[PDB]
Formats: sequence, C-alpha cells, structure tokens
Amino acid sequence: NLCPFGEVFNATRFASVYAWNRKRISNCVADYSVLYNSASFSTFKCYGVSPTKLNDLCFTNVYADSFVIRGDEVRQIAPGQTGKIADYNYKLPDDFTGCVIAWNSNNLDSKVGGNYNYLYRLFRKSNLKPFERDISTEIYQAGSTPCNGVEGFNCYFPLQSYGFQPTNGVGYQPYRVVVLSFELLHAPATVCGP
Amino acid sequence: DIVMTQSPSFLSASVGDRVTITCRASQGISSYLAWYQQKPGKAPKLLIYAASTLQSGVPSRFSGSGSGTEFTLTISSLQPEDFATYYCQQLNSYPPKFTFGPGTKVEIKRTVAAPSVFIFPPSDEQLKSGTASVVCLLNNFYPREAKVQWKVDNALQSGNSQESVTEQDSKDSTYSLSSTLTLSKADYEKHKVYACEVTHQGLSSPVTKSFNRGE
Amino acid sequence: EVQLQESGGGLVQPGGSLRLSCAASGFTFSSYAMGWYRQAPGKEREWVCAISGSGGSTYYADSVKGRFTCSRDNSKNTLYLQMNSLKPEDTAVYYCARVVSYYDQTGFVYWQSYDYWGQGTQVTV
Amino acid sequence: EVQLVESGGGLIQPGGSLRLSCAASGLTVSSNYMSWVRQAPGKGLEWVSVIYSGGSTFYADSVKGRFTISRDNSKNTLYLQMNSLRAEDTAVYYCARDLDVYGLDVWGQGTTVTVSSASTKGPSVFPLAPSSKSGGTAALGCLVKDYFPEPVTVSWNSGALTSGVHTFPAVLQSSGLYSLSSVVTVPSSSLGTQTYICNVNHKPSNTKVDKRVEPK
Ligand SMILES: *[C@@H]1O[C@H](CO)[C@@H](O)[C@H](O)[C@H]1NC(C)=O
Repeated sequence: NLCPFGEVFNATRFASVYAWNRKRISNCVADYSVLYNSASFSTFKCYGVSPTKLNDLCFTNVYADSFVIRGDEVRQIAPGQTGKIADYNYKLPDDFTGCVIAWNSNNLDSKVGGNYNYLYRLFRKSNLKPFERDISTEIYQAGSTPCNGVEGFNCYFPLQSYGFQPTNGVGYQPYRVVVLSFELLHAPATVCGP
Repeated sequence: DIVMTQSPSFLSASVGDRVTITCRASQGISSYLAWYQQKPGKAPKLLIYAASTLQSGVPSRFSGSGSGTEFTLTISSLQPEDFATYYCQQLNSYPPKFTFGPGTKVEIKRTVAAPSVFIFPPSDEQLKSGTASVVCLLNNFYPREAKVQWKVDNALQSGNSQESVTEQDSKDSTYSLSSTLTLSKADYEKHKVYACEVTHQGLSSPVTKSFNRGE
Repeated sequence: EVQLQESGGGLVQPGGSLRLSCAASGFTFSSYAMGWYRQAPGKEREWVCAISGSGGSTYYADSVKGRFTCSRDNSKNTLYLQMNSLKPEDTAVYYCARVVSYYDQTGFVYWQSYDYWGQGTQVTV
Repeated sequence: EVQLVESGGGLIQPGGSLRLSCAASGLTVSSNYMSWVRQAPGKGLEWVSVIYSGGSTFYADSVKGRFTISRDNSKNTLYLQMNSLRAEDTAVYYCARDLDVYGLDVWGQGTTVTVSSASTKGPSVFPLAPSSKSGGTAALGCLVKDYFPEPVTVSWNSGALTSGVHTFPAVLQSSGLYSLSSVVTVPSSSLGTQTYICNVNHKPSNTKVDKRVEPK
C-alpha cells in the first residue's frame, strides 16, 4: 500500500493559501525517495528530521498541506517567520518538525490576462495560531463605524487575489508549496517507510 | 531589486491639454502599481490604485493603464489645480514594503523668455570676514533649463558654486536662478576679472556678465 | 525576543583564551536554539557556532572546529562562546541571535536566524 | 473626520533620539497597516517602517536596529522612536494608512526632523548693490549667509515692496549653515531717490536685521 504523495504533489489544481488543503496520510508505506531524489523543487527544507533518515522512520500519521503563494512569500513558510502569509494565511509552529517543499508554477498558474482564482487573506485583526484555517468572508472593520456587511471606507473584503501573469518577476510569480508534517502519538503507527 | 523609473522628469503643459506620463519597472509587477499626486509643502494624495482603479474623491479626468513593466497616467483635460508632482509606487514588494518612483513634475507651459543676467561683486563687509561671495542672478526666464558658468580670470570654475531656482511665478510663470561663487578673500584679491556666462534657449549666444575687482 | 546584549572582551593576544557572552530576555531561552555569528572586517558575516536549548547538540563550523566551545546556561538566560588557541584570523565582531536549523535535500544542515539584532563592537581578537 | 495629526519633529544632534507621534481620527490604528514614509529635502519618498494589525513590525534596511514602530490603542496613536540618528534621516516624515494593493489613502501633514551638529547661528546680511551701468531696470538685493537653523524671513521696505521680489530657496553649505539671496528689480530712475531696505528675521537666533542697499 503505497502512500499517495503523488496525489498532492502532481495535482493539476492547487488550493489558495487562505484555504490550504490538508490530506491525511495513514495506513500505507511511504517512499520518500521520490521526493528527495527529484530535481524539480526550488525549496526543500526539512526541520527536525533529515530526509535521508525519513525512509527508516515510522509515524502515527502524516499531513500534507498544499497551497499556492508568491515566490517572495515562500520564505514565510518556515518556523518563526512573520508576514501576511505567516500571520493571516498559514502559520508554522516554532517547534515544527517537517519538510517544506516548493516549486515554480508559472507554466500552470500564470495566465496572460492574469489568474484571479488564487487569493490570500489581506485583512485580519489578530495573527493566526499555528495550523489554523480562516475561511471567513466577513467584511473587515478598520474603524469605529460598523460595516453591516457592506464594503466601503474602513470596510473591506478580507481576501485579495494574486495577479499571476507570465511576464511577472520570479518574486511575483506563483509557487506551489507542500508541507509535510509527521505526527507520532500513543496510538498504533500506520505510516512507515520501506 | 525591482527599480522604478518615471518619464519624463519634467513636463510642461497648458490647461485643457491631455497629459500622459509613464512609469516603468525593471521586472513585471502585474497591476501592483499606485499613482499619487503631491503639491509643494503638502502630503502626497493617492490618485489611482491597482494601476487602473480610481480612488474615491478623485476627478474622473485622472485615468491609469498598464500591466507588467509599463504603466501610464493620463489626464484627459489638464486643469489649473493639476499642476504638481506625480509619483508611481510599487505594491507588495520585497524587501521594501513599497518603492516610489523618481517623480514627474507638471508645469505651466508659456512662451520662451530670455533671462536677465546680473552680477554682484562681494561686499566689503563680507571681505572683512575673510570670505568673498560673488552672486549671479538670472531673472524671469523660460524654459527652466539654463546653464551658469563661473569664470575667474577666464578660467572655468568647478566645485565652488551653488545654485538655487525659484518655482514658476504666479503671474508670468517664469523661473529665476541665483548662483553663488564662494571663495577666500586671498584668492579673491589674487584675481581681477570675474564673469558669469549663461546658456539658455532665449539667448542666441551665451551671455556673459563680468566685473573687475577694484573697479 | 525583546533584547540581546553582548559582552566578552576586546583586544586579546594570539594563542589565548577568552569567553564571549550574550544575554536574552522576552522569550524562553531554553525553548529556542541560539547561535553566534562572527563578522570579519571587510568580510561577510559567518556562522561560527550554534547550540540547542538543551545543549546536548552543539554545532561548529570547520573554520573554527576544535578551538571554540559554545555553552549556554539556561538558568541565567545567557550564551557563552569560549575561545581558545586564538589566531589573528579570528579577529572580528561577534553577534548573537535566536537560530533554527534545517536539513537540505542531500542531508546537510544549515542554520537560519530569527530576524533580530544584537549591538556591540570589537576591534581586535 | 479622517485625519492623521503628527508631532515630535525638530532639531537633533547626530546620535540623538526623537519620538514622532501620529494621532488618528476616523480609523483605528490597531485594525490597520500603519506606515511611516519620509521625504528628504528636495528628494522623493522612501518607506521607513510598517506595523501590522497582528503586531508584526517591519523596518527598512537603512533604519534597521535604530527605529522602532509602536502603537497605543487607548489614544489611537502611532509612534516612531528614532535613535542613533545619523544626519541622513533629516527629512519630512509622514504617517499613512496602508491598504496594500489599494495603496496609502490617508496621510498626515508631516513633521520635519533635522539632524545636524551645527550650532544655531544668527544670519549675516550683506548688500548686493546695483551696478552703475541706465534708464531701464536695475537689480539689487541682500545675501543672508551663514545661518542655522532654517527658516528665515525676508521682506522689502517692511512689506511695501512686494513686486519684482524673488526670495530664492536656501542652500546648505559644507559648513552646515544655510545661505539665501533675496533680489528685487526696480526702475533705475528710483535708485537715487528711493531708499531700499531688506528686513531679515531669524527667529531661532532672535536676530532681526534691516540692511539698506545703496548704489556704490
Ligand atoms: C510526478 O510525475 C513525475 C513525472 O513522471 C515523476 O517523476 C514524479 O515522481 C511524480 N511525483 C510524485 C510525487 O510521484
């Protein structure tokens, strides 16, 4: 029973960062070689575990979190980072044990007129707790006057779309990111290496 | 880093004219561009965001266009209160949060006027202090572009002059320039002839005004 | 991460022993691994050492391995870098900050610094 | 209604500290991105620092480790503490509300911060006398040299003469002191009849000078 890593990594359509997708890998055999023997990843950073030892370890569960962000924001997907993506879209714990993998997606997620289906949360009062998912579309209140569900001055929609055009710079270009988190609990171990 | 440039640096236009000013980026920034207007002594005013969307409370004559590396700001009919400096700003940049452009100044076009050139020798009271300042005044010229060459005993001088230009006048829309050549008293007494040569459009040939120390 | 002061010494003879100290406040010192960053005059900043919160894993660069020892006392929230067998190439300014480590695709370990700063000046070591 | 009112600028020696404040009306500083943008004398606008709603603070490389952005929510005020000023921070600073891709909509009036080791000095007024060379127009004036700090005020004949008067912008010299020139074009027939005096006031040094410019 091979673990379905390709379902996350080789998927046609990815998710927005404000609605990052999570898949639970359980009860399967995982070969991480396919991940650490590939040359298609711009970013491959594993915190708290080396990739080489990953095939020799057993875990209770694995979590694959996939989303699409900008290149300049890929640095925010790391322990102890600050920024719009880290604070309001996707927060990694300071004591994070897992692998962040990221590749360029200008060929698939950048369109000549601009791809406006990818969105990020722009306005939020408080920073996001680790592994939190805010999907609220409530109008943000920037002042004393209530919004009453109507956009206006000091009353803004919380989500803004990336302008993903193929002529953009690498920093403004889209990047697909998968975060692997390995969990071990006082429960039977279901994810094991070869 | 992504560098923002703006052209032209200076533009002269009349009331009712259609004005177009361009802002370029080294790399594509999609529609992450904003246009602001600033008048002297006052804070910048946001005109356009997303490079095409008008800010509320901004007249409809202002319009923005462009995506990627080239953007344009167009005023359909230039109005008397539209004479100011205009800036373009990049949005959601890294490392800086935003980067502003060099700026474009829109000024009132008028007929070419030749400057009136005057030379003022140092005062004896300043000579007592041990420093001599020679002044060249260029009065009521247009266009703004003018060149001043300070000459001491027919020797061109560099590194000892400072210039100041007034804003366009309220009535005749003419600029004025004041240039100061600062030197020591000993060097001032070591030479006799001091000249100021002005190059301008309104002058067929460069105009030199001179004085001899000690009359 | 409110502040990080530094101490330890300045001008010192070659082949000598000296210890450089860093203080911390505003966070759990034992929770976060701390690192020493050395910036040479006219050269780029260089990571010299990194120590975990426990101290059971200490990492040193090959440029200085076998001579400097990095220690921490979580009781006083202080960071120590003991410098022995000193050479003129170790002459630089030293800085401390919270640090994190990651493994690349080939298994090698690199270090990333939490964005902050410690202010100090050294002129000879 | 909507207004960002700033304060705290002034003159500081290099290595000094100054706190700039920006009181807000019509918006909540907590619930907004708040940024500081400075304009150097005669130059463009440069971003300084930004504070997020969640508390994240980001600073420009030129002011990293020296500037601190903060906010008070009982007073709805934004603060910028500037330490170890280095005389390239001399500028007009503005507080603005950032809307990201929507731009900076609300700005403040701006406060001037000048970092200089120069001492406050009274201006020296010298006559730019008219030349002996006519029946037409002649030019005279006054040179206000070696004064600090800005500003100064120059008038002619106690405000009676305002036509043809050009008071040029000041220039900063290598000494750290400012120099200015005020000129006026008059009919040359009035040179021997009308007496022209320039009145110069430098409030910081409490200096008031009336200088008569006469043909030599
Ligand atoms: C995705 O497809 C490529 C092409 O066959 C393959 O090399 C790669 O291993 C696949 N990725 C995963 C995670 O299976």
